[PDB]
Amino acid sequence: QCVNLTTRTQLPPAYTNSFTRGVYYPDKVFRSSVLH
Amino acid sequence: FNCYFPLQSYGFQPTNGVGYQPYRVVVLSFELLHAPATVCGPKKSTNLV
Amino acid sequence: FNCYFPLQSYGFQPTNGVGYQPYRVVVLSFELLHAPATVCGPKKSTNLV
Amino acid sequence: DLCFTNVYADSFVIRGDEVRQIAPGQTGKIADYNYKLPDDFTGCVIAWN
Repeated sequence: QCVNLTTRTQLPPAYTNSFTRGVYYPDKVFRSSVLH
Repeated sequence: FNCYFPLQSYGFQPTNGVGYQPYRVVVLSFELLHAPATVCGPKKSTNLV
Repeated sequence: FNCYFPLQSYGFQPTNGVGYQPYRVVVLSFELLHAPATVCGPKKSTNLV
Repeated sequence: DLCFTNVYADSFVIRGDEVRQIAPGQTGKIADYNYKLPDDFTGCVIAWN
C-alpha cells in the first residue's frame, strides 16, 4: 500500500563491488579445452 | 493521406477462378536450435555399438 | 472412401468463367544434338569454298 | 537463323487458371501428373484461347 513502515530506518543506499559474479550458461553448445 | 481502413474481406464466390478459391494453409515451422531437440519422428530406437 | 476415379473431364461450357475456358497450348521443344540439324528457319542455303 | 535436331509440338488444351501451372519446372495439378514441362526446356510455348 501507500503507507510506509514505521520501523523502516532511513539510511543511505549502501553499495558494494561485485568481483566476478554474474556468470551463466549462454547456450547449450558443449565444448572442451577451449575458451569460447 | 493513405491511412484508409486496411482490414478487407476475401472474395470466395462459387463463380470465381481457381486462383481465388479458398485454400486451407498449414505452415509447420520446424527448426533445429542449440537446445536439446527432443521432438522427433516415429523412428524405432535401436541399440549401439 | 476416397478412391474415386482421378480421370475427370474438362467443363468447357459457355457459362463458365474466363479462367475455365479452353486454351489451346502448343509446346515446340527445340534442341540441338550431335545428329544433323534438319529443322531450320527460312535462311538462304549457300555453297562451300 | 538457327537449326535444331528435332521439334516435338505438344498440342493440348487447358483451362485459363491452369496456364500458370504449365511452365519449365512448374508444379501443379496438371503439371505434376499429366503434362510435366521439364526445367531444361529450351523451346517455345504458344497458347491460344
